[PDB]
Amino acid sequence: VSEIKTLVTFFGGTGDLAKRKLYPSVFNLYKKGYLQKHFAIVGTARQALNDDEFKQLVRDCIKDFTDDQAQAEAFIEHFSYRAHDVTDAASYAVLKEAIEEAADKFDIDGNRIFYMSVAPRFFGTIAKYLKSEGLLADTGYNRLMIEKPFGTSYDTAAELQNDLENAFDDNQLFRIDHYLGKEMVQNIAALRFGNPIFDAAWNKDYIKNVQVTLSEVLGVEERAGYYDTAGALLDMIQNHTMQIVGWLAMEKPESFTDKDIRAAKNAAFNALKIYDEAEVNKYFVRAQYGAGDSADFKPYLEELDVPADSKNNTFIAGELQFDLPRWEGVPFYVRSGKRLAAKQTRVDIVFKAGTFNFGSEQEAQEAVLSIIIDPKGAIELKLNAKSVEDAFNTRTIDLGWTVSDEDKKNTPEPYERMIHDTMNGDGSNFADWNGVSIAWKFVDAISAVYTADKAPLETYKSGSMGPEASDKLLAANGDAWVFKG
Amino acid sequence: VSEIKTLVTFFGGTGDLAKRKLYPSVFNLYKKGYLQKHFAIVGTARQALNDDEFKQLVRDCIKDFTDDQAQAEAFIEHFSYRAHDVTDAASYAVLKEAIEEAADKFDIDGNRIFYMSVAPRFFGTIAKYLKSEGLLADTGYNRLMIEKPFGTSYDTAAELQNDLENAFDDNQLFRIDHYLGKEMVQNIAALRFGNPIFDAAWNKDYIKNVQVTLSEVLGVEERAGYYDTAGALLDMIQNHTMQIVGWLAMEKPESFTDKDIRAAKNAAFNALKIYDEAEVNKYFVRAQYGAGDSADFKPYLEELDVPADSKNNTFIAGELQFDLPRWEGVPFYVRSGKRLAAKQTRVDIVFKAGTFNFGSEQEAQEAVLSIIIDPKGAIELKLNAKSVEDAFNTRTIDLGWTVSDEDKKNTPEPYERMIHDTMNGDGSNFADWNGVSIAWKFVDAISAVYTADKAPLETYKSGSMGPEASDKLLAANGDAWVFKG
Repeated sequence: VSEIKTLVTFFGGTGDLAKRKLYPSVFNLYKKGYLQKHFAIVGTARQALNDDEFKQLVRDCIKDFTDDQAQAEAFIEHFSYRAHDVTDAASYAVLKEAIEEAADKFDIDGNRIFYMSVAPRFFGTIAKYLKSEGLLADTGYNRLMIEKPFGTSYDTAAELQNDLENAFDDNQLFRIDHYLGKEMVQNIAALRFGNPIFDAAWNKDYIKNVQVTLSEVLGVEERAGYYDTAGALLDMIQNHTMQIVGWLAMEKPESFTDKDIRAAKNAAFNALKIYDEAEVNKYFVRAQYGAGDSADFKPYLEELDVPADSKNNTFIAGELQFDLPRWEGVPFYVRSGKRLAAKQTRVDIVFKAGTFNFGSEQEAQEAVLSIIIDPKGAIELKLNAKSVEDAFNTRTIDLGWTVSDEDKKNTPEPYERMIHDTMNGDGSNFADWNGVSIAWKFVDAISAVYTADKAPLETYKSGSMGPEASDKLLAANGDAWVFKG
Repeated sequence: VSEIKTLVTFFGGTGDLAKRKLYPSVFNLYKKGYLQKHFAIVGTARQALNDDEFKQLVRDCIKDFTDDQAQAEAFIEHFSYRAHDVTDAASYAVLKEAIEEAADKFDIDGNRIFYMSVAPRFFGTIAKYLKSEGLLADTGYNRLMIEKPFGTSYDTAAELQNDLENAFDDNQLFRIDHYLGKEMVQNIAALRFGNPIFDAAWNKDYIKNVQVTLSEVLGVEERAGYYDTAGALLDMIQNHTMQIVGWLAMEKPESFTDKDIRAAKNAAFNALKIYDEAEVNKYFVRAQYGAGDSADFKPYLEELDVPADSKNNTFIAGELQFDLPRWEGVPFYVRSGKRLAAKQTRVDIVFKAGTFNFGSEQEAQEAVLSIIIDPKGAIELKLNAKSVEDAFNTRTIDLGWTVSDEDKKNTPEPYERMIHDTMNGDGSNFADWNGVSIAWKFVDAISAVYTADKAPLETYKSGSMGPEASDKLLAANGDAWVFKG
């Protein structure tokens, strides 16, 4: 494989994300051979660490993935560290020098990546300074990887965006959503555009409805401080869920390049219907988990650091609608929540049942294409066939496929994908501004009615699949969730 | 279950088919509760057997199909036997009498089924006398189950047809082909018409070619006497293969009633291209098996009873063409033979590859839907998805399904399915005159050039999938056998 020549600077280089996700990913790119001699990693944070202490930190964080000592040592010598106060303009001069020193040491020509893994208050500030203090390279590329969240409403986001646009063009910005980095999620376009039988049926004439489910068995754990102000709505729906929908609802692109893909996705989002108060009430459900069946499952209000009057949503179920011919009348059902029956990230495409009557007791039911993303990749197709009875009758059978052991071992972890893609300058698995702005516009309309408490807050017992209102939502259209736990 | 009131007479009631399959099947119908009290089975052959030894013959045969010995005995009590010579009109009175006795003893009002399980030469005769000697019931129905509808030649076949329509009404004729009775063959229509995504692609816009394979590992064994003049052409192609093609190539029927199904099938059969001499040479391959790698897999010309000059075909592969708008340009490849790599009856529908450019190393390949009929039922769908590599690329994966233990344990045997259907007077799974007629004309066109030795006789290693001329047939259209052995 060809060598990738880059200089990566991590803001927030001592946080857990960097320690357990980022460095090991970068190390993998090294093992694979993409990273060879012309590369350097400059870590930065507020604590007073130094080069020796940083290399040691890195060494410990990748010890579990090392083949041999020499390999780790060779890798480690490409890192350097600079303590740095993101608000201090002068501090940037120290960083600029570290970067230039590293660029000279390993002969790196531009190609800089700045990874922001710090509190979001600093996103705009760091951006402006990168330009001011002359940290941006004069040749090669300059790219910014921005960690979640990306604002907390359309306003904050737009504001963030405006700030970012001072030193970067939208196509150099890489907003991170690790679900877009999962292998199975990337199989969607292949399945659809690579098989005419599905490609031709990916529209309102064959699809009854689309279902997206991101369910977790865990509760609020120990992140109540942050979660209580975000809820399933901002933590799971606005970002992960919406971006998966984008892959599903997209129009057929001119070609498979990042530019056409985003264009194809943007056309769908532009057709997304934004709701008013009555509609949010009609099409969405918000709930909070109650007690379960064991002394481990406390109702949400009894969790650590959760205010006693909390009206936060730990579960959201809703219907999206697209004003594009392709999707006329096909509801996209979306759901995500904590304390549900199982851990599962999946997509289920329910096809309209056939009208040909066999004159049997059980006529043809709806076929279903299911793509399981988490916990283990699997694809299943529920099809109508003949029952094993004396009189002709139909039944539903499931053809299945699941990742092999070899598939698992060769699957790159999402952060490796993202970093590698950013190095290649491929925007295929990243959302662009148009996509993010629409998601915010859509979600704001919902939040607005929630904060004003203009919609019920349902309960559901820990261990189920949500409030009964969730089922009632699909029932109105003669639909039902295919995954029942 | 409802009790079925019927009287079934078996001509050839001491032959292998009766012993091994007919009797055990009727028994299954009894155990399942369809056959309760108002029923009788009258057997008949040349040999002078008495009620005791005949009942004993049935007992020996359903012995391993009985759980409770009591139900066995209770079943046995409904049988009666009469020695009878089919050619002597006089002895039909003995039969006629026996029939009436059993009818009055068990209170069966008409509803007679006559199963002709004897050599074909006798069918015409038995039919005429059934009407002549007044064996046909007064009230209820009268139905004929003809074991070998094709007869031994188009002429005799046509002749028998003549006799039958001049004495019986067509809805009383049940032309047998046990393959139509196989559970998986009956799933084909359910899969196609029961699923819009498949129903809509069942034509030339999506299908590249259809393959039908009926392979066997055994050689001629101890049937050289019959096989040497029949060959795979008459033994497997003319009958079983053709009936399967029928289910595949049929047009979409108006409804799922046997009348519309037959019309739909016939639209395909009448559109089948019958070949002249040049075309047989172009589209068909005949071959005879040579020695295998192992020891006792000797060449066909060395089997104990095969004449030195034998030019018999133990393998046929060919291309069928239907002149219907939905099948324009799609070849139907058929192959059947002895001493091939494995025992298998299956259909493989190859879909044209998509044309979407992913910009990958491996673009989309052809999807394939496979229906395994023997040894065990299975349905597989090879689809294009994403490979597990750093760069985006496609690969084919296989979604599969196979019959469960419960399914195969509740699956009726072909003969039970057929007898039951005849009782119900349902002709959907039986061959009709037009299909039988066409199959004959089709085959006779091929036999003519073969008996005139105007086409080559290929050789193939026993244990392989046939001569390479079989692969060349498909390669001419850029196709290849999916089943590799």
